[PDB]
Amino acid sequence: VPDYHEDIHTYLREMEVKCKPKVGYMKKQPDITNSMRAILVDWLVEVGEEYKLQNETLHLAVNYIDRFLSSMSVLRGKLQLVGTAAMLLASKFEEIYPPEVAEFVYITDDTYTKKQVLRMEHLVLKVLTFDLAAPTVNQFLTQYFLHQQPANCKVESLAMFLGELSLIDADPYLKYLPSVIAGAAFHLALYTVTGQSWPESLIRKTGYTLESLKPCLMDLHQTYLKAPQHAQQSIREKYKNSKYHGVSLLNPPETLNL
Amino acid sequence: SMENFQKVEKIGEGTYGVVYKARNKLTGEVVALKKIRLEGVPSTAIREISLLKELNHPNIVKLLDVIHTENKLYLVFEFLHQDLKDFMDASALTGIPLPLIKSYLFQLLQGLAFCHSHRVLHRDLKPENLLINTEGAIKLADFGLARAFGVPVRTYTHEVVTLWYRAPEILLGCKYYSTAVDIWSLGCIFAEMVTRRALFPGDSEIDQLFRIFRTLGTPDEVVWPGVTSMPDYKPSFPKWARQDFSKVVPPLDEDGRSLLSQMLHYDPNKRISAKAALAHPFFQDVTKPVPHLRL
Ligand SMILES: O=C1N=C(NCc2cccs2)S/C1=C/c1ccc2ncccc2c1
Repeated sequence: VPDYHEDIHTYLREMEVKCKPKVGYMKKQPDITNSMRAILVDWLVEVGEEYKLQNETLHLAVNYIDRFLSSMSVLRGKLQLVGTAAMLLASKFEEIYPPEVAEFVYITDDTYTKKQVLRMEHLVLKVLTFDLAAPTVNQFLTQYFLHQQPANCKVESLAMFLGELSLIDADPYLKYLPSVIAGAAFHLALYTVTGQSWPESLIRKTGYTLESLKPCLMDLHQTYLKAPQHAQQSIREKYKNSKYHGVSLLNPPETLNL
Repeated sequence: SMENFQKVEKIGEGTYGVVYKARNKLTGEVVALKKIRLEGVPSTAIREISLLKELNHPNIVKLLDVIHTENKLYLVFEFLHQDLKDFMDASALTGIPLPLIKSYLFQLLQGLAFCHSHRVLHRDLKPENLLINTEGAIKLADFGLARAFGVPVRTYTHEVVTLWYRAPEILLGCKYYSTAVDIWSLGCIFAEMVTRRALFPGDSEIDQLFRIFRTLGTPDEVVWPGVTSMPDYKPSFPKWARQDFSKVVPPLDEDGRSLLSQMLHYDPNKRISAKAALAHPFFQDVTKPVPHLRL
């Protein structure tokens, strides 16, 4: 635990508020829906799997898209282009070895040209005013993981799985901050695997009580229970892999006793 | 908009792009312009802009504007006077007094503490990337090689940092490195300012390591737990004794030697943080002396 853990947590809490997308933007979108966004985010999950990208890169891309769509109307035939440009930018930001532009053009089944992707990258950058270092659910989770007594790999992968599922459904997860989703996902993962709850040390670090996380927790518990029946399945498929300790094969709890 | 700027001269090339001196025709403000010609927008530029927009501190170069056009990208910075490498090249042997060095190090540690507190690793701290003004200020510049790190860190890009200023954990290939790498660089720079020559001027990775070992001793398990298990550690490494810091940096006082020692500790988590270094007795009498004006 470095000399900067507290400073960083505090800073990320400030920045998550400033980086927050507009909660009700989908209503103001004339052509796209939450369902269409769910299809996009599920597809980005596949792209991340194909090119072995960091989960963080995935979380960053989704943040960029939601912020972009918070001020920019996009026709349905152009949503994937926005998504491709966002994944490219997230990759340049976060990855040691980003996939090349030509590789992003390839996984868009040649719907778009290289020039289009490049021009969309420029526009995304303009709209986001080059502000790409956004806090994510993932960034809060890795901080929360340091409070395990002791560390449990299955809990870690389950938390990341749950937090990843929240990316798919703008309704309702758009209203929740990354730090809150991470708290809900960590508690839910901790409960499912060990039986333990949101720990006291995190209550004191975050200022979040079980009660304060309850709204998000109730939603996340439901997404978890309904996950096998969800239209989008790439995250469950992903989290079957031994790399994530096959946590999507684990049984969700029947009740949380809140 | 580039209309309001009149370019004066080319200064050089950074981590990426080319740096020019320019003047705002309307305000009179002298600025530095970092031009990039447009694989899309480079990772280095994306990182520098995003992070430098977040970082507002007296000892971090101020990014004033981003001029974003179809074929060219300009970053607009405040212009200061000169980079530290040029300052040292322009300085006579006695030209950089200890009080100025102490002031510069104090300020660099402030700038770095700020970076690290805001989850940013610089990863290219060397004299060329440090800028001085005529009033005694020094600032971190060129964040092209920087990145936003996580808590705890993942494995990031290997072989980072200009060779002479590169920490032993990078050289020995450790899976993880973090904030400690920037402190190592600053320590090398500290010694360089005092002695007026680079501390470890290696020409290859092994030469770099062997130079470090001859000054600080060859690390073993006692000084650096886990060192013998590190990927690029070799049991055939020659054994050298650590030397007295009175001999490594002769002009330096007892407090100075103490601080340098803590900045060049082998073990990254025993190595002093920028935050903790600000309270070191070396800075008890720190002022803000003014440098000479020679270019
Ligand atoms: O000085 C800068 N250096 C950068 N990267 C490496 C280089 C050092 C010298 C030439 S290139 S980016 C940068 C911006 C900048 C801002 C203010 C300045 N004031 C005076 C002199 C150079 C300046 C450069």
